[PDB]
Parts: sequence; C-alpha cells; structure tokens
Amino acid sequence: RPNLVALTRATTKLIYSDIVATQRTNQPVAAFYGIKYLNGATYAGEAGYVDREQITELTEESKLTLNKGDLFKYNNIVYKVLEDTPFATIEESDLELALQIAIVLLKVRLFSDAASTSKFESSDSEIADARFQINKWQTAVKSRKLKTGITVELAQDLEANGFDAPNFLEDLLATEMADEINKDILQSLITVSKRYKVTGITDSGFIDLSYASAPEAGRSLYRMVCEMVSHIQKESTYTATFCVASARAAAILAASGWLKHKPEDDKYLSQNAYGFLANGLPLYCDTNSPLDYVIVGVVENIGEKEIVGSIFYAPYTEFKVVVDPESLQPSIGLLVRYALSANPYTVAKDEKEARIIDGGDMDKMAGRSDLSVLLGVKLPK
Amino acid sequence: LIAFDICGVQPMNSPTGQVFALRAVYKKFPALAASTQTTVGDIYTHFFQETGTVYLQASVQVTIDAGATDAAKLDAEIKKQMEAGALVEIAEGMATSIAELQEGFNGSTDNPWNEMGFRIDKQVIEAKSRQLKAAYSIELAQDLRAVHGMDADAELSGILATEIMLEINREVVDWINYSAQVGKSGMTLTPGSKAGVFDFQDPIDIRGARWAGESFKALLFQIDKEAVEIARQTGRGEGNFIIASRNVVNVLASVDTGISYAAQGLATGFSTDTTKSVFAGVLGGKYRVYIDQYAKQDYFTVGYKGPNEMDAGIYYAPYVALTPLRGSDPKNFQPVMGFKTRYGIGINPFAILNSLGKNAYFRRVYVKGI
Amino acid sequence: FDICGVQPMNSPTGQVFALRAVYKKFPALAASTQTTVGDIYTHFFQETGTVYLQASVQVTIDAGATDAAKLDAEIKKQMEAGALVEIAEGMATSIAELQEGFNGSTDNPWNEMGFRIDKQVIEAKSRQLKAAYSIELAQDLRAVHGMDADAELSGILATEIMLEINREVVDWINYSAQVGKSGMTLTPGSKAGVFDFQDPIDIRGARWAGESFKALLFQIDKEAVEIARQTGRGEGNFIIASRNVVNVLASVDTGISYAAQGLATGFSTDTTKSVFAGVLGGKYRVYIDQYAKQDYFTVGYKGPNEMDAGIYYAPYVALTPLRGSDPKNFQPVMGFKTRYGIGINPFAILNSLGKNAYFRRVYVKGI
Amino acid sequence: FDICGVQPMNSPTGQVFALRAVYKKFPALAASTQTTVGDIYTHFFQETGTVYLQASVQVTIDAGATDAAKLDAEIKKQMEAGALVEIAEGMATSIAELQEGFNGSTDNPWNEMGFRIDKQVIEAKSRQLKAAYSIELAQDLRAVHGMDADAELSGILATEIMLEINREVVDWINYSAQVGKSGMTLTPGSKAGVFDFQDPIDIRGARWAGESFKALLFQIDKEAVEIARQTGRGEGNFIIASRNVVNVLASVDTGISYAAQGLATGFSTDTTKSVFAGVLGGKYRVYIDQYAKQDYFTVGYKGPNEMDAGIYYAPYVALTPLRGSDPKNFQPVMGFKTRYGIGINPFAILNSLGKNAYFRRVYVKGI
Repeated sequence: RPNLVALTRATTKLIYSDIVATQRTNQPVAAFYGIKYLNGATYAGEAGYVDREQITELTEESKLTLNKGDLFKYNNIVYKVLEDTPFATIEESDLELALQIAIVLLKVRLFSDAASTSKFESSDSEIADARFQINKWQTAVKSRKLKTGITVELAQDLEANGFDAPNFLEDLLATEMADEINKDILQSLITVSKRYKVTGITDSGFIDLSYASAPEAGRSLYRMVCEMVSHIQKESTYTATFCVASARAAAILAASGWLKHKPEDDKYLSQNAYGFLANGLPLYCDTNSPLDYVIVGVVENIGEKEIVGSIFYAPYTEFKVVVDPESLQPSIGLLVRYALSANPYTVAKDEKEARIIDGGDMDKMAGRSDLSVLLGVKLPK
Repeated sequence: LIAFDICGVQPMNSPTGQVFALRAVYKKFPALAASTQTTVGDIYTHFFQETGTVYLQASVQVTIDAGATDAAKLDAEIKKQMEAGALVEIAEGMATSIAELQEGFNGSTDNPWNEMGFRIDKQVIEAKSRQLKAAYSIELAQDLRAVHGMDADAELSGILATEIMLEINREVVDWINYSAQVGKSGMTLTPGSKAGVFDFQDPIDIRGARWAGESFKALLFQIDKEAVEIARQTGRGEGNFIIASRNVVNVLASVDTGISYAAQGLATGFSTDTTKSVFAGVLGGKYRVYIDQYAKQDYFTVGYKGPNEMDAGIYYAPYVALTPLRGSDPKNFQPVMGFKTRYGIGINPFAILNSLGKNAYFRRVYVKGI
Repeated sequence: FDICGVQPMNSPTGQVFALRAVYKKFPALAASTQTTVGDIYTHFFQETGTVYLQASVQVTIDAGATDAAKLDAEIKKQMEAGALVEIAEGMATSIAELQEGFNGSTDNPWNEMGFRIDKQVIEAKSRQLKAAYSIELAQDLRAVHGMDADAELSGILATEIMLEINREVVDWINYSAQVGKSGMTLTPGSKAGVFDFQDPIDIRGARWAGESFKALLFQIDKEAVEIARQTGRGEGNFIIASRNVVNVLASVDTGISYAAQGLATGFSTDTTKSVFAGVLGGKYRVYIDQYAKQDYFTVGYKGPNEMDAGIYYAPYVALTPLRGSDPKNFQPVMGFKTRYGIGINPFAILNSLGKNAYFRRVYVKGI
Repeated sequence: FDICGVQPMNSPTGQVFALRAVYKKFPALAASTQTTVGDIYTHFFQETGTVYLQASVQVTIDAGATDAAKLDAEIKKQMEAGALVEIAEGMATSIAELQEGFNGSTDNPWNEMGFRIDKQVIEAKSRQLKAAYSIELAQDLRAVHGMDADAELSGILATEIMLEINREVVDWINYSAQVGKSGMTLTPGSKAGVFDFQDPIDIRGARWAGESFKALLFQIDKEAVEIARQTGRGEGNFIIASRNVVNVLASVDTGISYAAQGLATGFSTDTTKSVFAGVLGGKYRVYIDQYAKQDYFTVGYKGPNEMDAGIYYAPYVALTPLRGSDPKNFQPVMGFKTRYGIGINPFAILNSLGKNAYFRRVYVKGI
C-alpha cells in the first residue's frame, strides 16, 4: 500500500524509534525475538563449572588454606594462587574486597581456562555452553485511530488554504498520531525499566534534589545518571545507547553544563533527539509523564536486526487515511497499528511460564527490563 | 440458485407493477324403513340410532322386516341385510347418482350457458424490498489480504450476495407457509390421525409400517394425498413440488433414492461447491423437492405449479436485484457494504387477509418422529 | 486434514480465519369465540399446556364451555372433528410474518449479513519422529533385495508422522465436536449420545442387521442436519468413524465407501490406508479413524471456502528431514519434523470442548 | 503363496526381512454441582459402575442429593433429560489431550517410529514325494485307454507336492494365528474364540441362512479390525477358511466367489481348485483350506511389500523331478523335490504359536 508506506515514512520519522528496538511484522501479531542470560566472566562450559566446584568456594575459613599453584573461584571467577597463603597479609574483612586487593597485590591471579588443543581433544572435554539464549514471543498488533481531519466549513477553510491543505492536513494528522505513539512507547519503556537501586535505592532513597535536599546545580543527578549507565554495563554486555528524561528531571535540570543542546544535528544524533549528554547517549524528552524521571538503557543489533532492547516495536502495514462524509463533514480518519512489547522471558524461568504470559502485559513486565533502568527523581518544583 | 421455479414470475419493469393469476370461479333419497320392499339398484337412506345415517343400494330385491316397528329392530334388520350384501353403503357416490338422475330426468334445453370456471384476474404489487449490511472491518480486510492474499470485500460480497438471495428465498417459503392450508386434514385425514401432523412413530400414520423404511414410505404417501387435495381445490392440478425441512428431505431422500442428488460429486471432490440454494430432485418422479434451510420445526408443504406463469398461486416479479451499496461509517471509519432488492410478491386472491391458512395451491403438514 | 481450512501459515503465529455466524400472541381460542377458517388461535390445556390451533372450520367453540375442563374437551373435539389442527413454532413463523408484513416500511430495517467473521492466532505446533535403524540393516536391505533401505524407511517414517498428524486432527475434532444424538437429534426413548445396535429405539424397530445398519446412517443424517442448523452452513459433508463403524456403514449404499477393492482383487497391490474411503449415502465423504479408542462416528461440515471448515490445519514446514550420525557406534541418524498448528472456529481449547457446531460426535454400541 | 511374502532364496540360509512393529481424573460429579456445557464429570453409580458425563446443558445437580442413591437418581434424570451424556475412553482421551496440550512443552519429544524392521535366517527346508506306481498299471493305461501312463501320474504327483506345500504354509499360519473373537473382538455374550451359528448372540438375532451368514461376515470384519490395530499396518486382506465356511460366505454378497459355472455346465470340464475362490465383500481375497480339520476361518493382512506379510515363503528349489527304478521289484521311480523354508515375523518358532498379529483364527460351529 504505497500511499500508506509514504505515510509510514513521513510518520515513523517522528517517533523515538531508537529508544526501543525495532523489528517488523507482517502478521496480526508480531513475532519478536530477543537475547538473555542469567548469571559475567570466563567460560560457561561444564568442564569449567565442574573444575570450579572441585576446587573451592573461597570461604573465609578456606581462603588461607590455599597455597602456590592452587585454584579458587568466587562469584564464578576463577583465580590462581600466587605464592603461599594468599590473603595472609590482607586484613580486609569483606572477602570480595580482599580478593580485589589480592588481585592488585599479586597474591592471586585472574585465571584463564584456555588450553592447548591437545588437552581438549585428548580428554574429550566438555565445551562452553551458551551464555545467552535467544528468545521468541509474540504479541498482538494493537492500534489507535483518529477522526481528527475535520472538514465541512473546515473544508472551506482548507479550500482557502487549498494550496497546501490536502497533504498538509494528512501530514498534520499523522503528526498528532506520531505524538501519541511516541508517548505510548515511553509509557511502556517507563514501565519496563528496572528501578535503579543502590544501597536501599540510589544511595538509600530516590535521588532528591529538592529545596530541602540539594538545590545545587543538578550535578548530583548527572553523577547518578552516569552511574545508571554503569549499572547497565554491570548487568548486561552493553553500554547504554540512549537516555530519555523529562525537562525537570534532566533535559533541563542537567543543562548546567552536563547536557548539550544538539550542537550538531546530523552526527550520532537522531532528528527527534532533544540533544545529547556530556556522558553521551542521544537524549530524548517525554514532556508528558507526572514522573519527572530519567531512563538509561540499550538498543543493540546483530547485522540488521535490533535484537537487543527492553521494548521492541514491530509496525504492521500491508497509516491508513479514510475520508467519510458524515452528513456534511468529509472528515479524515487515520489508523495506525503496531506491536509493542517487552521480552517476557525476563519474567519467566522457562517456556512453560513464557507460554502463559504476554510481553504486551505490562502489569507483569513492570520493572523487569534489565536493559534499562529508571531513576525516580524528587525535584525543587 | 434462487428457487422461484415454483412461482409465477411475470417480472416488473416498475413497482406497482402487477401480476396475473388464473383464479378459479369456484338429495331426497327414499327412506329405507320397516316393510320396505327394496328394488335392485334403488338407493334408500337409513338413519341408525347409532352413528348417523347411510345410503344403501339394493343388490337384492328384499323386504326389510315388516314387523320391525321398533327402531332398534329395524336397525338390526338393516344391519343384517348389509352383512348379507343385500344393501351396500356408499356416501357421495350415491348423492351423485341420484343428483345426476334428477338432472337428466328434469333436464331442459333452457339456457344453461355456464361459465368456464376461471375468472382470471390481476393484482397490483409493490416492489417490496429487502436488504443486507456486510458489517465488516478494515482490520480484517487488511489482514485477509496481508495474510493469505485474500480479496477481502470481494469475498464478503460473495457471502453477502449469497445471503440476501437465501434470505429472499426464505421469505418466499415463509409466505407459502403463511398462506398454505394445513394438510393431513379433511379430505386427506386418516380417521385415527392427530389433525395436521404426521408422526413417524404413530401406527396410524405409518399405515402399519415395520421399521423406518416403511414408515418413511408412509410419509411419501401422505404427500401424494396432499397433492390430490391441491388438485381438487385448485381445479388446476396435482401438487408438483415439495418444500420441506432438512429432516424431511433426508427422509424422503432415503426412499427410492434416485429421486434426489446426494451431491456425490460435491463429496467426492471434497466440497467443491455446496451450492446450497437449489432443489434436491424429484420425489417419485412427481414432485420437485427443495430444502427449507431455515425450517422452524420440521415439516413439508406440497404445492402446485402449472406451466403458465399465471397458474402458481404465488408470484415473484423482480424489478431490482443485488444492487450493491458501498460506504463507510464516519463515526469510526469502518467500511460499509450491502445489497438491496425490490421484487414484490403476489398471492392468488383466495377471497394477506385472505391468504393466511387459505391458499388452495399449498398444503402444509407438521412432522414428528423423524 | 483434507477437510480442514488449510490457511497454511507461511509464518507460525500465524492465524486462521473463520466465517463464524454472528449468533405467540394469537388472540384467543376460548369458549364462545368463533374461529374463522385459516386463522390461528392460542389455547392452554389443563394438561399438556399451550397449543396453537389453526382453523379449517369457522365455528363457535361451545359458548357453554365455562369450565376450563369442558373447554379443553370442546377444543379437542373440534380437532377430532377436523375443525382445528396443531402446529407450534410454525405458528410463530406466521405471527412474525403477519406483524412484519403489516408494519413493513422502507425506514432503515437493514438486516445484517449475520456473520461475525473472525481470526484466531495459532502456533505452528510441532511434531517429530526418528528413523531409529542400524547401518547393517540398511546394507542388507539393499544387498539382499535391491531395496532402497533407509530411503524406504524414510518413506514409511514420513508417512507415519503424517498419519500421527492426521490422528491429532481427528482427536481434536472429537474433542471440539458437540455431543450428537442429543437435543434436536433425540428420539424420546433414546439414550442420549450413544447409538446402541441392541436397542430397538436406536435401530427404529429394525429387523436384523441390514435394517439396523441403515438406521445408523439415518442417525447420521439427523446429525448432519443439526450441524447444518447451528452453523447455518448446510448439511455435514463428511464422516469420521471407527473401523467397526466404517465397516458397518460400508455394508449399505453398496461399495460407495471404498475398500479399494481392486487392491484386494490384485492381492494387496497397495493398501492405501491413509485417506477417505468414499462417500456414504452419496453424501458424506467417509474417513477412518484408525486409532479409534472405543467405537464411534462424527459428522462434520466443510465448505468450499477455507474459512468455512470449522477446523483448520496449516502445514508450515511439512516433512522436513533430519540427517546425522552418532560416532559412539557410528550409526546413522535420520528423522522428520513438522510445524503445522491447528485451530477451530472459536465458538466461545477451553472454548472448544463439546462446543463446535461444525461437528457432532456419537458413541456406538452393539456392534 | 500370494498371501505371504516370498523373498526367494539364492542359497539356503538365506534370509528374509519383516516390517516388525516396535511395540485422568475428571472432577467428580456431586450434589449441587453446576455442570457447564462441554465440561466433563466423573460419576460412579452405585449400580453398574462409572462413566464420565459431558454436559450439554448447564445445570445444578440437586444440591439436596446428599444421599448417594438420590444423587444417582438425579444424575440419571439429567441423563434422561439429555443434559448429561455418558462416554468412557473418548473422554479419557479428551482429558489426556487437554492436559498434555495445555500443560505441554517444547523440549525435544523425538519419538521413534513405530516400526523396527528386522531380519531372519531361513534354511531352504526340503520336501519330496515319490509316485510309488507299478509297470502293470502303466502298461494297461496305454494298452487299454491310449493313455500316457506316468505322464498322468506325473501331473498328479506335481500337483500333490504343490498342494502339500501350500498346506504346510497354511498349517503354519493357523499355528501362528492368534485366536480371534477374543479381547477387542468379543460380543459381551459370546463364547470365547468360537462363532456358533446356532447362537442368537453371535448371529445378531438372525433367522435363516441369509441373515445368519451375513452375521459371520460381520465377525470377519471385526477380526480384520483387530489385525489392523495390532499390526499397525491395516485391515486383513485375505481369508483362509474351510470349505463349509467358504460356502457359507459364498452364499451372500451375490458375486464374491466364483461357482465356476462353466465347470458345472460342461460336466466337470476342469476343476482347477488350487486358487482363491474370489473376494469376500470386495475386501478379502478368499481361499478354501482343503485340509481344514474342524471348521473355521482365519483372517490375515498382507501389504504390497513382501516384508509386510507376517509370514514369508522363500522358494529355492521347485519340482525337481526324481526318477529311477527299484530293483527289488524293478518298479519305476518318479517323484519331485522342492526346497523353500518359511519366515515368520519375529513377534517376540516358539514366538509364533498363537502370537501372530497379522492373523486371527476363529473356530466355527453351527454351520
């Protein structure tokens, strides 16, 4: 449908198509695909895991029974012991930190299980299992529709404006549609994004830059946002690729030197971006939601496929415009439909659960992205 | 695929609008008594204390007990003479014989220029309309194309056209069954029957049948009786067709099966084209039979149709058919499509006031026990 | 499967379409009233209740029939006398027409083309089978008789997986089918859902198996009608039944249900035991449920339109072969997989059981 | 011969192949339960056991029926009403399918195909006959009738060895055949393995030959069904039966067996009774067991592939003449020798007696 395709081209250009992953459908439902792993380091092979089980959990009472040449693992990372009694000289009570110290002081050594070809082939050793699984799910294509191209005396007005009006009105209608769609995307993204939480929520409470807290510069938020990106790096094999925030949350609040107003409009920045941050990421802005929040997360691809995302979008065409003369009024109806969903496997142990849930059911997917986080922000209204 | 081969058509080129129909214009026996010396061939009437009266023709020249002064005694003697075959009972046959004799005897040239018993007249009918709404959606129209390469509206149209034609054919049947007289009654009633209903489990209706086969044939025979009554009242002819419920049609179809097409070509080719808009076949080589796909209960109507379009008892005179309508509903922009016709109906006058339960061209019977 | 809407789903999920349907005040018959020929009058009998009687005769109904019991007697006498006849719902048709004719008006009385027409998303449900054979067997099948060995196994195997699929389709038909010989299809003395050849009611008084077997086919026609009625699509077009039932039904209507008699004649030149045998009554294509659990038949409807089947089978990925080898014993691996998916006219699996008007299932006893 | 596989020898031992096959708590119905259409409940009646009942009608089963006797009465009433319908395994399947589909999975459910296919080694077992005739016979057959003496004896001799071999194969079939009219093919009032024409149950109420004989065919079809089920390959294709049984069957279906009318017409011109009588019901190629011991029939299956017989005849040598003279009385020697041996689907010779799924043998009484 070339006329709808032309409207598609002229309408999807108006939404934040890159803050979600984009896939497409041709079905009444969209088959979506995505990638997930539940714990990141070294090999994921059975041989690896078994050797790890067979050496030690590095408990506090056992860390000193280790000597030169021994292996140990902690938090699934295998380390070799350099010289005797590693940690003998480390008073640190938090074993994880003691380990970090031991690595630096060369008491232990990050250990690689890489080996000769012969070792592997001779023993008929096991092999790395997959880190990530590839999931598939489907959701219904959902829609919205408008009766907004009002005509009658309006036709007369449009005739007066007849030099532009035919196309102008369809483009305008498409624009308001795009606006609600963009907002719909944001609602889903907002919902799925995990609540960023550190020590009882972002330093033991949601960041608060209110008058009674820290009406500073907005620096403390910029710092927190940058940390949100760190969180993404910690939990997933990706760096943040986008950020969206309200004006009061960051689009304006961080404009104290840690936000750039699109100095350049064509390099590493979409046409729909409000700007970008000093810590990168094209920056988007919602402007609608009562939340006044910040979202940090990642969209990523393998070749042409946007397989990674918290939310996936899959439009379905064969942007329909219909002209109907109710009585005296040949108004223009506009219909747009698409699938939009979160990866349901983030709320499932396996397919038996995935098969009874819906990635489009945002009452379940709420807070379960893992490819995005949200910062609640209290502000100096 | 419109039925209507069982009606006059006489199509309109204007509503109001008219059709023609060949509307039909439409004994003092000596008593038998004690001491009566009958004479062979003579006909005597006798009122019995029980079960009314009889008309008996003498086969024997016998005196009926001159001592039978007691009506009870007289009835007994007459009964004995009847048992003897001396006196034989016929009812209308006797009335006719004496009436014809009386006319012959007192016949006169005079001026007995009677009329051919057909008035022949016409009715004015409006091109009464019927119409359907496709009531479909954009989303299916789009998905149908997108998913299977289907033509959407074109297919909806095919359904719609079929449905309006079926609904029209249905209406025709409702009119037939509105106006039809109820059969298995009167001249076609079995004394032990249930008044207008044929019950396949009832020994009377099934004529002493054994198992379903013979019970099914008994219905066939009730149909022939209905066909006769139609001829008797119409003055035009024996029922020529049957409209009946699927249950009835299957029953008839099971008997002398060559009468109907099982549509074995349809079954063989795995539902090539069900064509569920036509007549099944011809029962007994006499009645073209059609399935009422919307039968309300379970029934059969026998009807007459002469070769002349003016001899149906019911008329359909199409002026407009399948006019496609297209549109949309602006309240939500869903597409709109539909079909409209204008055809009108006619009914032999029989004087819809003079139609309900009065139409001599059709006899309807309710069926139980299938 | 050849009675299903194929709607082949070139992608799983995936859906099929179905043409799902959208889904007496006669003044009085009473003492002293006078009926008029052709009209209809309402009456409630003290026993048997409401009837509707139509006049053949213009007559005063006993003006002295004060007592309802007396009136009931008079009304019955008028029926006995041929003055009155009885029709029930058929009179409803007449009142509706009387009212509609009388009040007909152009207005906006558009009727709907009373079909919902809808779509149902389905998964391409999979199925898989292994060849499970040794190399030595394959070597000998070729070496000894010139057989194509594993290719022959592939043929058998592929046939077998397809048979299992067809089995599944039938099992779901018998799940979704409504219980037949019920409601509209009952004889008052019948046993509801089961046709028992030893029961004189079910066999309608049949004398010996010949007549009884015909009686079974008659119940089948009754089922075909109920399907026709509820779906609004017409008489059932096919029958699926157990080996016992098929043999019984194939005893009537000559060899119309085919045993592929030419194969028998030629000493099993084939057996072709995978498809519909033929056409019972000249009306219903009949297939054999080769896995029937008890003894039964199901009557169903199939239109020419793939959306008018009531059941859908959409063979995405059919008979795709697998190949491999297992070095532990260095034996061959061969097998087949499919991803077909199924579905029905929604009629709202939970909304399928005992609900689908396109099919009616009856249990058979006494064979 | 034409009802078995052949797979000829090239040497004894020697082998054949065979297509050997590999080989849920419906909720209780109780007082007050509102059944819902399509749903199925379990109900054990105090008398005559449990059935599952499917609802056709949504209905509450007498909440006051706390007395199991009362509950049975209400349930029976609802069944009479057509509200509830009894089915046994059709139901067990329906629930099993629901449970597996609904709570099913993906995983890797590779089943093996139902067929294993296997092989056997067979020696070319020998058989032979001698004419055992004298010179004086030969001299006079020529001198008196102009006959070719031993030439005729040879024709007889060859015929007898042929018949004897076919007889042996049949004996092995009857040996290995399972006994029919058993298990899955029993009439509840039946006599276990024997069809008795004088028994109204077996003959389905039949009177005289017409109906009684058709009733035997009815049992034959049931036997064909059991074969189909157990072999996994399809209904029986042929019948071996005694002369009495064959004549009984021949009397029905009009043209199934040939009377060889030309033979009778011409006064026994050429009997040729070494072939199949014809095809029973158009379904089973039928042949007379000329050596039947009691009175009986065996129904058997044969596919187009020689390995799909259940029994295999593998000729190596046939009609090798034997010739000579015996000096003790100097009488001529004539004879024939053959070598073949047979195979039998393994079914696991001791694994054949009464175990062969391709055949069902029934003893017949009352003819």
